[PDB]
Amino acid sequence: NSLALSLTADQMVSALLDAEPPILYSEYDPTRPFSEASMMGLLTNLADRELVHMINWAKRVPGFVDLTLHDQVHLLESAWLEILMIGLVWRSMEHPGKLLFAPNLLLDRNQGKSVEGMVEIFDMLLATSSRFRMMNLQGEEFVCLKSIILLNSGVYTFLSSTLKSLEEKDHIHRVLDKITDTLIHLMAKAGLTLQQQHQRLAQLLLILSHIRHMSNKGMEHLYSMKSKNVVPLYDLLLEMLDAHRLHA
Amino acid sequence: NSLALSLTADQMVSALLDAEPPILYSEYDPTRPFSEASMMGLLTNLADRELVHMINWAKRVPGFVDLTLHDQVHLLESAWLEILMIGLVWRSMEHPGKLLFAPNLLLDRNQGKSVEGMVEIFDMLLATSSRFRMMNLQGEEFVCLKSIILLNSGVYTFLSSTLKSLEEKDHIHRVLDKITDTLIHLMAKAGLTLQQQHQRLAQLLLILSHIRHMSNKGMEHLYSMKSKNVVPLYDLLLEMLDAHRLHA
Ligand SMILES: C[C@]12CC[C@@H]3c4ccc(O)cc4CC[C@H]3[C@@H]1CC[C@@H]2O
Ligand SMILES: C[C@]12CC[C@@H]3c4ccc(O)cc4CC[C@H]3[C@@H]1CC[C@@H]2O
Repeated sequence: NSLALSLTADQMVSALLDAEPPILYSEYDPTRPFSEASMMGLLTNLADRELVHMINWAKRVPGFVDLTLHDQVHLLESAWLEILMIGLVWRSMEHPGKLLFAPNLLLDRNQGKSVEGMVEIFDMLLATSSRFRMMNLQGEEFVCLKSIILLNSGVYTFLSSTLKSLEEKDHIHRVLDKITDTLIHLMAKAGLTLQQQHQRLAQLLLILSHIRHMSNKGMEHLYSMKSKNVVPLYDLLLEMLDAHRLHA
Repeated sequence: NSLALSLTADQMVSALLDAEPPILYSEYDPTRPFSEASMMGLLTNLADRELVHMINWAKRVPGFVDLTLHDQVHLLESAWLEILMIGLVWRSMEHPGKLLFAPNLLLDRNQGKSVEGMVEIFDMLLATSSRFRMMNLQGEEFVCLKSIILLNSGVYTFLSSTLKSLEEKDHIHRVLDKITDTLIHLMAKAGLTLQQQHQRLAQLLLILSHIRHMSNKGMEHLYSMKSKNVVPLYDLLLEMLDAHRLHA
């Protein structure tokens, strides 16, 4: 019984849409040459800035703040990259063959070749973008999916069985069911038949497994550069996630 | 129009069930000590033997042989490990805390600690097994899911856009929709309401994203041992997949 399981389909949608994060710009001098900037440095700087905003977004996803601090952290540490990728793919949907990492930063596959291992990832992201185009993915659907990833990605890795942990997983699976009801709701409204509904649902959810795959590939690349000497992501997340209530 | 898109739910189920592969045994001398055998050597030998049988299984999955040789190969090269894992998890469903890799080879997490990186994977597989138990996963559902993985895992990585390739992807997405219809069918029969249906469907499909994750982790481990000097999996698959029609 909470301000999460009570909501109706349209309430969840509105909640998710209003919670959407902003679209950041790549930080580079626009009046200066380009073959000067570090593509990676740019992508990394952008991701880091977006993370800060991803936290605000998560806290506004119905049911998320009802969880424990550490559970909230685990889920984000597990899904952060997939969340960034789906957003990226969503933005690029209307730019065939390009990835709109930022309004002032559109890259085609050729531009991903200046870095080892990056070209493969760019092609998977582009292919995902085309898939969405093909499916005519809607913004209402996009938000549900992105919220689904936040909750589902790290739910199978809680290396705990305490009573509290069982109550936590139950809650998560309950919220996910509500998001499922919403997606179906959004489809019935649209005019899709019942068959087309369960079919579109499957099609969308199965894309999530490819997004997971892209994150793993991305984690591999990321983890090959940085070294075991940097505040482990867990902590940064914890610091930003464990906020006080002073700036009332 | 083919012996695939024509079938009815019960026909697909029967097809999938009758096509099930056999349960192989680990090859080791049962009358000899155990701390003697190579855990990895055993797991690798088993997987290799199962692959041979996975090919026969795939060829019997409705719609699979209508695809081109190379497409059939790509899909298997992409999903083989996930297929082995789901099967493994399915077998272990009635053995809390253990992984029944084979009837004569049951291992708990302690036994996975004799090898670097393996303990993490054992825990993800065990957690998946528990999840299925919890969901009371049915054998009819299991086969649909395993078939879904075969078709969905590598469909987003066909680095081709020829007309033939578009016709190939269309076919795959059409078969997948049929498997979706089957799953729903299997649930309505069971007595689940329409809400519980789309909800159970979501729950099952979302598990597939975790199975993908386990494969990536497994591929990382596998790829860290063997060396770039072994008949690349593509070829073994091609050889076994490109069969003649002489043993009529
Ligand atoms: C993490 C990487 C840099 C940042 C990239 C990014 C940065 C911002 C964003 O919104 C999405 C993505 C998706 C792919 C990410 C890349 C995968 C490999 C690279 O290390
Ligand atoms: C591929 C590995 C050996 C074979 C293992 C196996 C072997 C047979 C099988 O039916 C399932 C699995 C799942 C995990 C696999 C392992 C993941 C890491 C290891 O290299």
